[PDB]
Amino acid sequence: ELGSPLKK
Amino acid sequence: IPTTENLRRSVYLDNTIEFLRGRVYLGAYDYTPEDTDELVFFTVEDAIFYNSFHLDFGPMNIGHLYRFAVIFHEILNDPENANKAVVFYSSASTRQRANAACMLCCYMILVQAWTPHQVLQPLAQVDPPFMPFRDAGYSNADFEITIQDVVYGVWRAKEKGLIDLHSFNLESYEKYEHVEFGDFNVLTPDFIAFASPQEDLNQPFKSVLNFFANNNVQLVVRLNSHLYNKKHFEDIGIQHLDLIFEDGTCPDLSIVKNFVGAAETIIKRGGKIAVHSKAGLGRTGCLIGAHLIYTYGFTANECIGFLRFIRPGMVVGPQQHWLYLHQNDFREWKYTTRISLKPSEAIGGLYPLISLEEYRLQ
Repeated sequence: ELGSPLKK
Repeated sequence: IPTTENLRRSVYLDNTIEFLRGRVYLGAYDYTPEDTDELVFFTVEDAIFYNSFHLDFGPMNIGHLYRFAVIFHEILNDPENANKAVVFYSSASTRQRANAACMLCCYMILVQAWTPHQVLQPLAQVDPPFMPFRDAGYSNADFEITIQDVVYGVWRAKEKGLIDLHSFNLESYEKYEHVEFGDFNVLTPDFIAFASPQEDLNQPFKSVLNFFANNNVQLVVRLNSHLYNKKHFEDIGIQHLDLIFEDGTCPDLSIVKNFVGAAETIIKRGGKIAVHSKAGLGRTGCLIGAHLIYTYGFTANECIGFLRFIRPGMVVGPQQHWLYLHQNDFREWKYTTRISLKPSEAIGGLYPLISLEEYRLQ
């Protein structure tokens, strides 16, 4: 969960 | 944005802050206040929506602000409201109050030429305080930026010619931030930040390719693993460069220095750099943020605030503290490095940053 967040 | 009066005795309301005596106020109410013969109230919370990634809630972005300005000027220009004080309001949560306050401040900076200390004085020491802005990542928050940070960053960006609402194209801004049209934003006259295209071309990929071809993108920098074939950018004459590093990490300074050298080469030739990671937010924010600090002297907090004002969610988790702790390094490079005159294979034949020593040898 450390990565870039997802646009949605 | 229509023209309006270029910004009377005071009125006194509870839970209201005075921005311009007798004319512009900032309220917070959990009900709908009724207009009087002396007061007209309006909120945009029913129409202008921040789209959160996780627990981020703001600040509102430049498209939100532009739409707020149109709505505000329509109220200011109504002859019905000629002798009324205008009260812009939000609901009473500390997050929605922060968004409304910061957006009114950004309005005064960008549309009415106010200075940071002018827009910040009304908000200082308000009780309860505004909720500080957090990042968009999935970890527990550990770094905050304030309205003061955002206001100073937006003001500095305007002073450096990076924001211009007179030329701002709301319809283009809103279209291309959509996932189906490529999820990108033009951040400055020099930089685009975008999510990685994906290829098993689909509609978002063709949108990016056509926009990039028509808007002088001359370098695409890829920061994440390969999800598409770079040949499609080369097909339209755009150089493609990998500077890949792991999702959720901060780049080694050698990567940043190569990026800044690559970007400087492209800018001096008169082109734009489009940078993507997987989301176009975190790794992309590290590198573009470093270049903005190097070029224009933003503080790290201002840089994060300005970036998120154009593209919400940029600079994720520990990358915030990383940018904060290295901002002096990026600024210092203006005096300790030069653009080399030998091309470098590491950045596809562009010119990297080299110390003053190796520059004298050349």
